[PDB]
Order: sequence, then structure tokens, then C-alpha cells
Amino acid sequence: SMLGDVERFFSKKALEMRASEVRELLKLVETSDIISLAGGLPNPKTFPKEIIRDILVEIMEKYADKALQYGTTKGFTPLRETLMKWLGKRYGISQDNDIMITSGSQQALDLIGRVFLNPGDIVVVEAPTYLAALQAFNFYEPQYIQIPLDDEGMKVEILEEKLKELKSQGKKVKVVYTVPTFQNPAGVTMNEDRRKYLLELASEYDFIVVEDDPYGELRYSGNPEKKIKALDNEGRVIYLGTFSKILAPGFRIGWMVGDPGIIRKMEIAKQSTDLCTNVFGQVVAWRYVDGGYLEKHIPEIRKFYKPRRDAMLEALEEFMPEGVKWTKPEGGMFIWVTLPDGIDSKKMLERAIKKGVAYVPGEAFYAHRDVKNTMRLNFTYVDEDKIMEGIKRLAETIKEELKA
Amino acid sequence: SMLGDVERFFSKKALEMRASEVRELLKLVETSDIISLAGGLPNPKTFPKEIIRDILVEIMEKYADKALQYGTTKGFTPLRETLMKWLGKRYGISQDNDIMITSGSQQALDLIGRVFLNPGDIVVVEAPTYLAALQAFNFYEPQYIQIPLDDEGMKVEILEEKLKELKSQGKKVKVVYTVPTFQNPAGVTMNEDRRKYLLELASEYDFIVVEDDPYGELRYSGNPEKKIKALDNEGRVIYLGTFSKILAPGFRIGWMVGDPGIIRKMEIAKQSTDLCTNVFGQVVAWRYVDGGYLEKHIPEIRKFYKPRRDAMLEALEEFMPEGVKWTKPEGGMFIWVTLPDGIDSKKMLERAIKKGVAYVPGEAFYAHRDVKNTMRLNFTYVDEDKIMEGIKRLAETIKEELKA
Ligand SMILES: *Cc1c(COP(=O)(O)O)cnc(C)c1O
Ligand SMILES: *Cc1c(COP(=O)(O)O)cnc(C)c1O
Ligand SMILES: O=C(O)CCC(=O)C(=O)O
Ligand SMILES: O=C(O)CCC(=O)C(=O)O
Ligand SMILES: O=C(O)CCC(=O)C(=O)O
Ligand SMILES: O=C(O)CCC(=O)C(=O)O
Repeated sequence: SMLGDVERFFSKKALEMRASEVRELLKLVETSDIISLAGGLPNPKTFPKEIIRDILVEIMEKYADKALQYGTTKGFTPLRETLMKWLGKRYGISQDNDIMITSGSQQALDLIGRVFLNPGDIVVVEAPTYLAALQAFNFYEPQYIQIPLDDEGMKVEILEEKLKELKSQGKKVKVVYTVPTFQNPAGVTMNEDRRKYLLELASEYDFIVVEDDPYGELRYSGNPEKKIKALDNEGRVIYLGTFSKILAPGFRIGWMVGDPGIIRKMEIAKQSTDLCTNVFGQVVAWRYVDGGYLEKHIPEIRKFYKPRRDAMLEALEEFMPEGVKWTKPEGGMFIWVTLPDGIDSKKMLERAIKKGVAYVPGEAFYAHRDVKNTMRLNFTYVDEDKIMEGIKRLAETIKEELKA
Repeated sequence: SMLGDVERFFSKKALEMRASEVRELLKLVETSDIISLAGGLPNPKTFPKEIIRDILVEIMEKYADKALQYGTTKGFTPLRETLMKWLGKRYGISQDNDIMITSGSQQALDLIGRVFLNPGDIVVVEAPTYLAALQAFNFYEPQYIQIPLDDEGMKVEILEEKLKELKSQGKKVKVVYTVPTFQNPAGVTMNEDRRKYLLELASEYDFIVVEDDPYGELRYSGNPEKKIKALDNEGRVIYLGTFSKILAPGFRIGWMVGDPGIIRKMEIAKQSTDLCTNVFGQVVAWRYVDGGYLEKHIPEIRKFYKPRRDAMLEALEEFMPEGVKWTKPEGGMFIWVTLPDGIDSKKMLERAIKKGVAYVPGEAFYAHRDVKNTMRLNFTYVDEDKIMEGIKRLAETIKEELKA
């Protein structure tokens, strides 16, 4: 820095912000010739580029001044309308909710932190959970309770146990954050009984549920789940959707649906953080949905990623040694691996990289960083031939690690 | 709300957030038949729609995967490069600074609050200043010191007086926020001597200067100023630019240029607030600048708004009664009016609306809401016939108001 000790200017929160050594290393990996299973990106082969070109032409013909001008903080009205209609018809979400457009679900998470969290308020997350949600919420200094997953999602019985324990300490939870379908990073899905159990708990213990759902349309097998927000009779759930994996992440458009009183506060908070979400992308998204292109494209996304999920699940079954376990996702972008303990996967990444493969060590996905034998693998953005070879190199890395 | 007292969930900052009665009244005015001088929008006639159409075609032919994919938090590299080149050549800004792309300068102002401000830290603003900057900063609970303007911008001598008084109280300012060229809302420009004086103060009293410059290219008369950032040999200035008034606001792209240590902290802060600025708009902005379209288009924006500024200034001279004063901007979007005091322009707005005209009462633009006889008028997005008529209606409103 030109100012020398620039830290003398920074706020208490800024002084706590740091770069992750692992995220930095992984950035270097992506641009080199290693086979990386560490990515979190959708494959550009799935971006509907013809449909996007046609929509861009249409916007410059018919909607140019709307797409190019400032928008309201709440969002482009026709997008908000088409979304609520889509969500009602497709998922059974109640039209009594209100909706705001966000600059990605990442912004929704930050706005949830702003609007709900005082320092020390208690947020429940899954263990593991989405690392960027911990990052959004951490600015607001919550205390976390983490609830393990199993192959059917959050262990909602352990949440009831922890809620009773907190109540006995005179404390309560303000928000439960869940990624209940094709989780990033675990890949598993909360079963229907647990969804309804979660909402009974939300009523009994008086908390809000944030349901973050980027992946529900990326379903490759099994039958559609019921959205937690579709089961929500009390208006306790805030549902987050995003265009990032169903259109393309480059437009940075998402939406937040929930109780009108909550949405009004969110609108005020957002006004000072970014004024409005880019209106040009909102118009593109509106045509994409209203023009029926979303509905027509979703099957092509599923057809693309399904064989990639399958190649990775086949390669794990064939190559992994005894005592390694992995989830079997019905959709989404990730498979989550557990190493016969106590291999530490963060320590093992060095070795894996040396053998020409990378993954994300699972420790960052735990609010308490207390589980060390997990890894997130991604199958969306590399290719079957490299999925097989990558998984073999990871399997030999684990066999080598299991010795002295 | 369906949750009843939904306030029971809200954070302390959320509980303070309110909608503005004036802004809500003005949203209603905009849609109706009144002549509004209250707007803050550029005119869509200045959007370079043909150039935009050609760039969109180009992006889908050559840059589609980059425009559609997630980007880095820091921004799309070719845009960052082209902007630092433009800034160096056109304004003499030093290439030792770093740059980050923002989701609008609104997001820059929020990130400055995040990164610099603890509760009670002292921010200096002009009186008046940009109301959305007070909104971004308010979440972080600063104390403000306000420094009046005159027809040559901030009275930097009164700032030196206030810095000495604060020093005698054992206190310091952390940030000075200035909109030094064609201010929103006042229209005036800080002279060269004051820019240099401000920077000697920034050295002597050790504070950071934020230079928000949305308008420097919208110059209609006079000669170009030197950017404060161009005079900054110590790296104390963070310069904010935006594409809102020189391209179109619908892409929501801005940039922040300053010391690399500060920029690095900003990048970490931004990562959890929105992940990245929308990359599709970043690629549009990159072609717009790198392809030489910005340079070619800037004279057409100036040709467009100049006669509207001129019509407004002619109408005020012909119609306004004795004792009314207004600024004489060399550029930008606004003229700022002072009523022979006593008149409260917020009270008067009711009367003006009844006579068919609206403006923004000046009070919201003061950190201490302590000046009551000012108004912001806009000339960009009403038309010359309606500017003359609207100024006449406003003039008659003030004549009527002056009769006790
Ligand atoms: C993919 C992902 C998102 C996407 O966030 P955006 O800001 O909309 O791109 C959000 N939540 C989770 C859990 C994700 O995996
Ligand atoms: C127009 C204006 C802006 C624009 O902010 P964006 O978020 O980039 O659209 C910023 N600052 C001031 C002083 C303005 O008048
Ligand atoms: O840039 C990234 O990896 C974060 C994008 C994202 O949301 C994801 O990885 O799923
Ligand atoms: O469609 C999906 O993949 C998730 C459901 C949704 O609305 C979203 O995209 O966020
Ligand atoms: O809607 C508005 O007026 C706020 C947007 C803005 O930047 C401005 O007005 O100059
Ligand atoms: O272009 C202007 O009008 C101001 C200069 C700038 O870089 C910006 O637009 O913010």
C-alpha cells in the first residue's frame, strides 16, 4: 500500500476479513493442467445461447428504454409477475407471498444477514452448508448451531434436540438456513417428512426458515420434492431462487419470496446497498421465463449433466478403496465424499494436486470447521473422460495417503 | 404481515430503516400528469442504442461464454484494463492505483461504509450532498460533519476550521466524501485551488477522500477540471466512476480506483455481498470503452442536455421573483434553488404539486436535515417546452407562498 499501515483506516469487520489460502490455491489450479473436481460453476454448454441471442434482439426492438433505464429497488414488475406465476403453477407456492429481485442469491443472503441479525443472534445451518452463506452471514457476527446431514438431508431430530437444549439455557434461534435439495456441497435432499417437521419446529420455537434452492430444476433421477415454501402455511419461509444454473450466472439475477412485511424491509435495505438489480438482465430473465424458454430448456440442462453425474458415480464405485463413502445425489452439481478417518482432506490436497487432481476440502463448509475427512467433488464443469481419470487419480491419492 | 409482529425478528438497524414520505409522494408524481423537475434519471434519448445493439451481437458471436459465466469478484480483466487506460490518458490518473468493478457506485458507497466505518467514526460530507451516499453510510452509524458549498464547491476553509476544532476535542475524521464536479444535488464544481487544499488537509489530518464522479463527461460549458484523484500523490483518494449517465444505468456497472491495499479489502468485502458484478454488463461496458464508442458518444450526450440546462436557466431568470437564487452548473443534471428564506420548500411542495409542478425539497440532502429553503431541479428528463412551463409554475408557486 502507498499509505503504509493502511489498516489504520479499516473497520473492526474489515480487519477480520481475509483471503482463504485454499480458495487462492484453487484459483491457481483452475488455470493450470490439473484435472479439477473443485469447481462450483455450471458448464457454458448448458447456457441457452440461441435463445439468449433471440431475446437480446427482442429487447432492443421492443423493450430498450425499460431494459436500459434505472429500475425500482423491488424489481422489474413483469419479471416479478412471471416468477410468482411460475412458482405458483410449478411448485404450489402461495400467491399471498411477496417477491423482490436480487443481484444473485448471494445478495439475498447478505440482505438476510442485514435485516435479521444482531451480533450474537443464533443461526442454524446444516453441517456441511454452503460456504458463501457462512461468508454473507459472518459480517453480522451470528453464533452458529450446526445440524448434521445424513442421506436424507438435515437430521431435523437433532435440531429438535438442540432447540430444547437452547431453550433450557433461555436462548432461541432466529433463522434456520437450509439448502434442502441437491445441497451444495453434500448433494443430498431433505425428505418430505423432515420438511414438515422443520416447519412444525419453526412454529413451536418461533424462527424463520431460509430455503435456498438454486438446483431444484437440475433433477436427473427420482421424483420432484415439495418445496419447503410450498408447505409454508404461516409465512415463515423465505424462498431464494436464482437464474445462475438455469439460465447463466452472468446476468446476476435471483429472487426472494416471502411474507410481505419481511420483503418490505428487504427492499429498504437493498435500496442503499445497490439501488437496483441490473434491469437489462431482469428483462432478459423475464423474456426467458414468460416466453416459455425456461420450461423448454430445463430438459436440455438435465440431459447434459445426468451422464456426468453417472460417470462420476461409476468411477467412484470402481476405483475407490474400502472405507470411502459418497453421496448419491438425484440432481445438482456435487458429490460429497467421506474418507475413512482420520485422513485430513485439507492436508491430502497437496498430494492430490501432485497426482494431477483437485477437489474442495470439506472443512470450510462447516460453520465450526470441525470435520476434516470430507471433500466436495463437482461433475458439471469437466468432462466424462476427465471425470473418470480424475476420480482414478483421487482414488490412488487416497490409497497412498492410507500408508505411513 | 402473516407473522403478526414481524418486527420481533428484525435487527437493530432494520428497525430504524424507514421509507421516506417525500420519496413515496414523488414516485406517485412521476407516474402522473404533473410536470416533474424532481427526477434523478438520465434521458433514454441519450442511451446509445445502436451501439448497444452492435455490441450485443458482437458479444454473442465472440465473447458469449465469458459474458455468461460467473466472473471474479474484482471484475472482468479487460474492462479493468481498458478503464485504467482511459482514466490515465483522459484524466491523468496514476497507473499505480488498483481498480475493482462495482455493481454501481451505490455499491461502492456501501462497501466504503463496510470497509472503513465503525459506529461513531466521523465522515465529512458537503452540505448539501448526495442523499444515497448518506443512505449507504447510515447503516454503519457514522457521525457527520457537514461543510457548506458556495458557487465554487466545498468551502475547504470551513473544513480546515472544523478539523482544528475536532483536533482540540481529541477527535479525527476518517473519510471526506465529495461530489466535486457538477454536484448532485447542487450543480457546482470545486475549484482547482480547493482540490489541492483538500489534499493538503488529507495529508495533515490523515484522512481518506472519496471522489464520486458520475458527471465529469456531461460538461456543457467551461473547461475540464482536474480530478482530485489526478492530484493525489499519496494514494489518499478513492475515485468512483459509473456507466449510469455515460452509457445507461440498466447495466449497473461502476468502478472504484485507489490504493491497492484498500482495493484488496474492498474485494474481500464485495465477495460476500454479491459475489461478482454482472459479467454480461461488464463485457458490454468493455466493448463500449475499448471500441472507442464511449469517446464518440460523449459529445452527443453533451449536445443533448446543454439546451435543456440552458432552457431551465433562461426560464428561472425570466420568471423567478426577487430574492430567489440558483446555481449555474457547467454540466451534470441539476440546478439548485434557494428561496428567500423563511420559505420551507418541503411545506411548499404541496402547493407546487397543486399548481402542476414537482421538485425535490433540499432538506433530505443535508446530513443534519437543517436547511429548509432549498430545492433540487432536474433538466435531463423533462423537455424544453415542459421545462419552461414547469419553471413558470414553480415561480408562481413561490410568489403565492411569499404572500404570508
Ligand atoms: C449456486 C449457489 C447459489 C448461487 O448464488 P447466486 O448469487 O445466485 O449466483 C446460491 N446458494 C447456493 C447454496 C448455491 O450452491
Ligand atoms: C448518479 C449518481 C450516482 C450513480 O450511482 P450508480 O449506483 O452508479 O448508478 C452516484 N453518485 C452520485 C453523486 C450520483 O449523482
Ligand atoms: O465462483 C464460485 O465458485 C461460486 C459460484 C457458486 O455459487 C457455486 O460455486 O456453486
Ligand atoms: O430451478 C432451479 O434449479 C432451482 C429452483 C429455482 O427457482 C432456482 O433456480 O433458484
Ligand atoms: O431514482 C433516482 O432518482 C436515484 C438514482 C440516481 O442515481 C439519481 O437520481 O441521480
Ligand atoms: O463519465 C462521467 O461523466 C464521469 C467520469 C466517470 O468516469 C464516470 O462516468 O463516472
